[PDB]
Amino acid sequence: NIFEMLRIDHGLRLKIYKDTEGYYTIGIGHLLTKSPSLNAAKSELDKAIGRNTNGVITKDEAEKLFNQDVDAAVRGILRNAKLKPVYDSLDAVRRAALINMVFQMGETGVAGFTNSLRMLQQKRWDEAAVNLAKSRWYNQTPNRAKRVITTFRTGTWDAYKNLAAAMERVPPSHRPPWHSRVVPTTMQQAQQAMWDLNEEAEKHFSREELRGIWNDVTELPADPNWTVDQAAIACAIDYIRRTQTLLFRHYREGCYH
Amino acid sequence: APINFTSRLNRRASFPDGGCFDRHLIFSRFRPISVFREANEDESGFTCCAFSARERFLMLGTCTGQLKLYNVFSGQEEASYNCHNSAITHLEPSRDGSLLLTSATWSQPLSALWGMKSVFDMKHSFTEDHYVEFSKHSQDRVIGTKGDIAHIYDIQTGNKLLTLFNPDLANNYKRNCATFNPTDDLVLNDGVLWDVRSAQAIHKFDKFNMNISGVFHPNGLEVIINTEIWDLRTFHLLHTVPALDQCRVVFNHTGTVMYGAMKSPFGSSFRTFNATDYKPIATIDVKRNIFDLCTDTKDCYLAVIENQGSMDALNMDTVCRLYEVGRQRLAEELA
Amino acid sequence: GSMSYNYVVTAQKPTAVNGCVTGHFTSAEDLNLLIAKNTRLEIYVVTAEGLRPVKEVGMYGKIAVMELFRPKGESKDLLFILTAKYNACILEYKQSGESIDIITRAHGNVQDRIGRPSETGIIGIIDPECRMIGLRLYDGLFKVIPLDRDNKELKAFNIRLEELHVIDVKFLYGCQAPTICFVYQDPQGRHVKTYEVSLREKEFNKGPWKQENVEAEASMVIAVPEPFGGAIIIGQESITYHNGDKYLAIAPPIIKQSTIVCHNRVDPNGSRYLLGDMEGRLFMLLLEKEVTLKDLRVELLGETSIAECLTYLDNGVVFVGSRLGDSQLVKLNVDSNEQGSYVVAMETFTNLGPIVDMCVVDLERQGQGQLVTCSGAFKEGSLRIIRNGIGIHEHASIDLPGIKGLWPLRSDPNRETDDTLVLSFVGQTRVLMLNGEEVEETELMGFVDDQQTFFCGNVAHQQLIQITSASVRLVSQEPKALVSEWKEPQAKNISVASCNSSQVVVAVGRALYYLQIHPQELRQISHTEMEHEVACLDITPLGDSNGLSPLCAIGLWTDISARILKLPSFELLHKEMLGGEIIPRSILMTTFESSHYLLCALGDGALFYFGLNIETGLLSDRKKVTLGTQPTVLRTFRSLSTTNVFACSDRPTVIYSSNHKLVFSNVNLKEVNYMCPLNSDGYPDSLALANNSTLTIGTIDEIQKLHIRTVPLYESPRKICYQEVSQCFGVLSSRIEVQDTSGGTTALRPSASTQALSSSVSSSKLFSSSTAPHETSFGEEVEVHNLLIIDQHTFEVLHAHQFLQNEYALSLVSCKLGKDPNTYFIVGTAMVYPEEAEPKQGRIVVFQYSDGKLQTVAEKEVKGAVYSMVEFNGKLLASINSTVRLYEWTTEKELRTECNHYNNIMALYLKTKGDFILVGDLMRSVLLLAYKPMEGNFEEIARDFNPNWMSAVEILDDDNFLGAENAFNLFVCQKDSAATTDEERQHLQEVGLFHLGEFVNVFCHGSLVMQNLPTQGSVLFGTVNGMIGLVTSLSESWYNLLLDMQNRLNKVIKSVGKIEHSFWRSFHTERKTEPATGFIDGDLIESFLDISRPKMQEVVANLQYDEATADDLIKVVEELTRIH
Ligand SMILES: [Zn+2]
Repeated sequence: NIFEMLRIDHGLRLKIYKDTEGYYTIGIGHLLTKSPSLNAAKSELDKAIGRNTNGVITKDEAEKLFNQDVDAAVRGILRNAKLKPVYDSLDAVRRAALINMVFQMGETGVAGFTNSLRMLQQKRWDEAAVNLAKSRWYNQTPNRAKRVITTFRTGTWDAYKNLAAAMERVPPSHRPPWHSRVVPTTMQQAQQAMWDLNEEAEKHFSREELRGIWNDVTELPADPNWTVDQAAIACAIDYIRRTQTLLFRHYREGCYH
Repeated sequence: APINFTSRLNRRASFPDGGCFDRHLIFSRFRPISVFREANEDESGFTCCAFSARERFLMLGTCTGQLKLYNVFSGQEEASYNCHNSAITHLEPSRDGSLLLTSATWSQPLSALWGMKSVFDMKHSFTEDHYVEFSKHSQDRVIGTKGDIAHIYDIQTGNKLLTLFNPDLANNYKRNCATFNPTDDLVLNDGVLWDVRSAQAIHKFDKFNMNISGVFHPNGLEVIINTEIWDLRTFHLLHTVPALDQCRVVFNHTGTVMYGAMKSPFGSSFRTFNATDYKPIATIDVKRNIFDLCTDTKDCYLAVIENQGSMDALNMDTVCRLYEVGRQRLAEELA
Repeated sequence: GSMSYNYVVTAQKPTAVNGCVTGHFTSAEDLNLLIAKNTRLEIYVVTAEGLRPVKEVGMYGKIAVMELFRPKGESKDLLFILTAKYNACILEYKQSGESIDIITRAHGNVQDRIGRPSETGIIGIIDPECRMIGLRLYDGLFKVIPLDRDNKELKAFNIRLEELHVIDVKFLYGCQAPTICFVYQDPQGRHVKTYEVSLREKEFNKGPWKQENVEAEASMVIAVPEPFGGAIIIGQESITYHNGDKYLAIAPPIIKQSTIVCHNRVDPNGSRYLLGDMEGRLFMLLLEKEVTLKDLRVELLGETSIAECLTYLDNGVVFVGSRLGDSQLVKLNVDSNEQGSYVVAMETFTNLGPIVDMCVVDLERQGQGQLVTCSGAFKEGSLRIIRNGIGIHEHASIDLPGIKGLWPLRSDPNRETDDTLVLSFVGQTRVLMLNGEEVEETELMGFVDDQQTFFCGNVAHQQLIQITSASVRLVSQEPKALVSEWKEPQAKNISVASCNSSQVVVAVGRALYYLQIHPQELRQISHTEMEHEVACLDITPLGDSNGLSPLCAIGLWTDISARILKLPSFELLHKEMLGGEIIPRSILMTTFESSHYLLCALGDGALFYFGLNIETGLLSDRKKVTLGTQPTVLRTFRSLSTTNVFACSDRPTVIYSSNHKLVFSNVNLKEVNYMCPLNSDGYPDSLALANNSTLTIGTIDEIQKLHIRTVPLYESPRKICYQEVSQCFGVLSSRIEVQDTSGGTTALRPSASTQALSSSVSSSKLFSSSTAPHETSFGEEVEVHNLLIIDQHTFEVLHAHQFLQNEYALSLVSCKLGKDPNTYFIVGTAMVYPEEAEPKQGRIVVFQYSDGKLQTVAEKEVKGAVYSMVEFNGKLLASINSTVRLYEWTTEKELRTECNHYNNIMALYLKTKGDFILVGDLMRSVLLLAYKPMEGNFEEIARDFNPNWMSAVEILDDDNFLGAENAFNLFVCQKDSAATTDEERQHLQEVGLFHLGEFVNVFCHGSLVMQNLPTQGSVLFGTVNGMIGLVTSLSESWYNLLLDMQNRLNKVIKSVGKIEHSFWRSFHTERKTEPATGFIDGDLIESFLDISRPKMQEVVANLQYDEATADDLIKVVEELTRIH
């Protein structure tokens, strides 16, 4: 039931839609075309599926489309140096879980789990499950991963049976802002943001007041680990937090400027 | 209507107001259960709180324009979004869970509307509307406020459907916020009742206050301006309540309880009131400065955004603290 | 997503009366009484007889308004009903000859999507002109439905009502225009105001008379008819009259004692009114006229049941509609009795509501539970014993001991009725004549008395037989002489006998003789020797109506065989080897609903029954049931054209058929040994039974029903539990007393706790130092709470234990704890002070009732009200205000706490299964705990965070939890132990929703059907209206089948008022409204058996399961009815 597996892991949509890159898609993640023309997409679907559809198909249509994608994906595995060994090593149910992975992170990304796949071949299932959880693949999409991993481990579809309605989900995070505390940034960028914020800040407070915040911020202890650049960028970010906080409280109190 | 709960419970089983007494007991009790701190910050910068549409997540705006969503059950951060270039000052998701309204402090756009299905992106911006809010009955339109002016837009076209302002009747209220009545037929702006279809000003209420614009009671029968409760039909003054002075007033989902939250210029407490007769239920004193609060639709949790430390100190560390409604700590508990 | 599969059916319809109205609804000529019982509407014709039942219908809604009206141009009344869910309809009663149907004349839903429902609830009034219907549904609004005949959808229109808190409202009589008159409340006081209702402008105009300032507690307005007009206004201390500028006030002291709550016009002149108050007193309100109103006068008439509503019918007969007690038909007399009462009860109508608590007990027999309920409210409070079975109407009883046999015998050929009866005693025989009603000894000569009679009766050719231990004796009638006589050749003893009109088969040891009855002759036809000794015989002629049977049923010794032999050859046609090694004692051939069976009861209570083919003798479809221990005697009787088999044993049973499935129904008697039918001139369609001491004669009912025995208490029962080991019940009760000038309290009437055989009062000093609260005042009421010890047989109050002053008894358990072998009554209490918001004090008190005395074993002071207690693995689990606490019973016999749980608003309800604990909350619906025994504390497994105001809870199984809440809905929660995260694992998902329309106070596992040898589990439940329901589980296979059946039934069944069944059963609160899921409406499924077979065919079309015909599903639904 690899179709049903991916109906729950990836989702099924019956009307044409756009994926996260803006490309036109149908069924279970079946890319129709990268063209921006919906009519170019509606004709690729109209040739793929037998009839004229106007961009709407029924589940039986989508599975026919899905199985060819699976057919196309196994041909990619069957022609891979790092994946053909272990694809032949598994029964139907457990290879449908490796097809699940190449659908997610590309067949080249799956090829990364070198020692994870070595254990699978050797049919060492429990040990492969534990090393598979130590990947960002697991830590980013833990729901999907631990249900595919239970398929690798036991050769059943049990992680897919009688499930409950999915808990409320929320869109993926944006790319972190420049002042994110683990993604690095530059000093001009930090310096410009202070300059920008100060346009607004100087309308409400004196420069002596704003210097007091700069002083207050730079007189706190820093990482003995930090470079002088990293320490200065840290002072700018704290300054911006403090000042934006003071602006927020000022407007709440009432700004007559 | 026996005063003692145990007498009311017995009478219910055999001889069925008592709901008012039940609310006085329930909505006088708040025990804190969780604190949410901004990840990777020694001093949290939360400014705004609201619950997810299915309230699985607590939505927390930050002083730098970010919107950070936390799993309520686990406290772990689930997602972060970049919304504005200044502190988030207001949040309002749609009931269906598809859209979200935000409001900033000084950056432009002040307010915006965001999608929440698969990609968190801007749908439309309301460049100079400092406050923004959905229509009540059908969440099809957006009402924003620019000073004394009210703007109404459509949540799909984005275009300004109409503009409500009358310089002759206006009160120039400090904290003016335009809003719909529960039927979307009326709009109150700056203390002036408007008829939406005719775009005509129905009535101007008298100004006994400088800041507060006013809200519609969810019962469709009253209009609450600061400390003054006006009959929506006759325009007569029904009650005067000094406790509501200058308080942001929220209603619970069923509209039977009214929250209100306020040297240092901010407040340390929030009050609850029986929504049906405005008698005060309790005054819950947090020891900290408060900047926002919100309830869920289940009357289970109350999220309050509290400044850590001394009140007059005004430290930067501002967290969000969850309370469980109707729940208290006993002496035997604290061991 | 997940889903549950539950099914819920009504065991007892609601019995409380929510409203009653009078008028001319079935025809213009006769007088109807209409009763509303929450969901059912009962129509009666008023007679000198009492009430003639005419038609009972049900609705997909709770009847909130019910008022008759006559539009001009209509020949008889129409009925307006408004549903609690705001379904509105107008109804007409049409009798198409033999068939009766209530047709929906107009219908619609009048709901404002923004509305604050009023304090005093829905009010519905109709003006004297029948020109409008007025609804007060919400505050500040007055809905109006114009009544001109175009308005087939009940299109309404609201009028903005300035006054926002209206107490009561009525349309006035004798007004220029339609005018409402209402009491309303504002900060100045409460007042009476009038408005005119402009129907053509759709607004209010200034009313006829000004407003006045009425009593603080004025609560009902009465519209006085012409010529007087105006309004009477009832309060707690005054009754006032108001008109143009006329006004009068009386304040009789008599009415201050209790609040008047309902009223009724006696005469159309409006000169007299009935008033009922909350302690049951019935008053006459008389308006004195001169002509104009001179004065008002109240006169006490007597006492009725606490009346929810009153209606004077005719000739001084008053219907008292009660919901706290039994409804009544009552007569007002011109003359008072000894006591000075004019009120004499004529007829009592059973009301089980409110069911405050209940329990199931196997008192009399084993395997068939009875319900024992705490019912009624104050002076109406009672225990109700609910038993399933068939009841006999005793009409005679003679103490003639030691009967071995009994037969109805006709004496005179010229008459058609049994007017003699013969009895067998060990060794000899007597005959009695049955003239009139009372019997006296005779003997018809030709009958012996020195030997034991084995049979006698009417045989062919106008003559009578009697078979004894040593003779078959045949006796002609008109001369009445011994006319023929048979005897075994060597004169041995006749062991077994059997006979019918034309045939005799008798056994002597292993021999059988077949003899025919011809004029003046016993012709021996054939003889045989059976393999083994003969135990029992039957030659009942079945089927193709001959009177002469080709078959002989026989049961034998030493091989437990039932054999069907062919007469006269005695050919073996069938040999069924039965189980065991005890003899068959009674074998019988009968026909149930045109289908032949062979019945054969063995000694050890067991009874097989086969399908018998009366042409080939085949025995098929062997089935076995057990009917006691004393060996069973089978004996046949017919009712109208049906036939039944009465099975005499230590547990008497009646066997009949219902849709071709046999019923085995308990008989409400002690132990019947021998039985016969008897249609005498003085006992038509009756029976005759012999209980080993007495011989009783009476009438039996057709089908089995629920039978209710009432134990009055004259107090409020609150909780009940059963102690098997001391063969008594524990019952918590309270009575109301009033403070007097002595400083103490006085009861209003004797009652269970004041008239116990023995009694005690609490010695506890446990709340001495604690604060002295607000003192009580003279004339004010207080509650005195009592533990009652009630004997399981006599239901006498053996002992009454009075609790402390101001102490409420809240919860009760009977159990043993720890290593202690004693069984205790454990009581949870609260110190309830009326000014205090919540009890902060309480007790858990361990009693034991041993050797007729109650002792206090132990005591524990707690810090709040003990709402619930459960025996939990030899430990005491209790809820004290918001904490759940587990107690251990030490070897010193004191309670010592093991662990606490604190995540509650108010922990009201507790149930347990294994180590799991279900907690029900005031507002935050339900919560699952587990006792972790290797840590000795609680683990919180999962919660439901939705705001369901719980009223009762129940564990259906380890994963499924049943809830009832204050909006009359049911729901089911599931845990998912097999969930991949702790967030999932710790959330109970609501997977079942259903609007019951009742308010549930108690669940408990049990069944009122005997169960020996389609449906899993049995949870009974009791409601405020006295309705008793049943919840059970289904497989997904069955749920899908019956869910399909339901939607098909809904297209075919017409609903009164045209209410959609899915709208009625939709889960509905002021927070959300959702369609039902996971619940089969068993009442809808069962109504399948009542539709016409055309309708039945239309439902079954296009349907398959393990096609599907109409007959397949009659077998399904009939099987379903047997769970209750
Ligand atoms: Zn400023």
